[PDB]
Amino acid sequence: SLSEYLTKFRELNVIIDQSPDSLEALIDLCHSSLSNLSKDIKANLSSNVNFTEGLIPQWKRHLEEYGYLIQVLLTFLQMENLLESITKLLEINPEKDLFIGLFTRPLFVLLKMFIQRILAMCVKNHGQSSSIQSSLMTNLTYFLHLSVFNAELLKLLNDEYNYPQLTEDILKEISTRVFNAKDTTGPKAISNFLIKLSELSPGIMLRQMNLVITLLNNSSITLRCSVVEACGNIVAELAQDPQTMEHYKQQIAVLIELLEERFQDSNPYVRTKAIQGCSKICDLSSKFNKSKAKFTSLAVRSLQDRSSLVRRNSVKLLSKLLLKHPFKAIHGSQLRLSEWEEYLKGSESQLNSTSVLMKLKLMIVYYKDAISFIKEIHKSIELISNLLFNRNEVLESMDFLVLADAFDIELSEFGIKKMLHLVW
Repeated sequence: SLSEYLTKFRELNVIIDQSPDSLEALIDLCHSSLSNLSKDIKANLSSNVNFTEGLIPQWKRHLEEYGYLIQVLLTFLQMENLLESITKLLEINPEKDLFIGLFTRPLFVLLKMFIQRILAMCVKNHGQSSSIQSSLMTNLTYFLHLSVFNAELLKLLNDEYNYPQLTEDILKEISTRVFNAKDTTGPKAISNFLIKLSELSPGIMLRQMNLVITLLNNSSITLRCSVVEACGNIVAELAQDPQTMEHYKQQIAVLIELLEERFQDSNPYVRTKAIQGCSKICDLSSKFNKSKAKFTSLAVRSLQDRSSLVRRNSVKLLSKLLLKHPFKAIHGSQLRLSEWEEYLKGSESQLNSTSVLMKLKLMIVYYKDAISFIKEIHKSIELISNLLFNRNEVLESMDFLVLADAFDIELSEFGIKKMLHLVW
């Protein structure tokens, strides 16, 4: 009577610890040391009959009634024992679909180490990806704190258990499901979940980036912030274990182009989050010649903004790009305009007057990049000097230009004079 039991959803110790009617009476009576001894004896008996292999309907019944009574007891509420028993009965691997559903949904309603193990070991179902996907959807739609837990579970599915089929399936369903902007507390939870999944397991979130394009054009600012932090963490990871993959290279290219596009988005929060993302991905272990060049140009054209926090975030951008500038090949920590101009003029005079030609032309391109960077820093210093003359922007911008002046420039004395004129 599996369907009937699903729809409906002392003297006993003398027979449980030592027929159908007796089993039904015991199940009705059981529906706390006796409960613990019963769960251990049932767990080891199930493990034994599964390791040793007509009699399956009795076990099916017993497990159905026991799961129902355990669900009732847990939704009614000495706790670690029942979690341990659940983990034990989960290792022994239709009615199983409803069984795992009635284990997951009440636990989702109730929702740490044993609970984490329970949530990790209950996804061993095969072919039932639709049910777990639907439960995760209802969790993300109704629950808020379960976002980081689902992120950790997907991470364990990524690296711990190494089951890429379920991970790819869940990622495809997440990237293909429709989203609405009128959701209350929904986009924030989804953004937190995606941020945690990116900072904790960015290896799978990158493979399906060809489909997250529809999520890249989301109207919600929280989703845009989340995907920006996600691609930032992805670029960081791809700089850690370079793997030097070509598909990952073109993914980096397209996401960084989207970042240059979003650098002028119509919201201060998404702009600051993109600023944090490029601040996290600029100081990695790579060259990024054109990447840093376009970073510097788009930071020098947008330094004269209108908001407050975006201005200080761009100042921190300039600070981080100055303290880690690639112009350290010849006489590093020195950006004298005349020192580069004289070398450029000498190279241009030597041009009109094979490997040697390659090396001198690459040095010429390097000097051109250096002089463009120095004219950009000059114009940005001019802009910030005519703009500064909010106390937070005043107190956060001093450390930037003092180290900018530490690198000797032709505007050193004029910059100091402007600083003095500004401080009063």
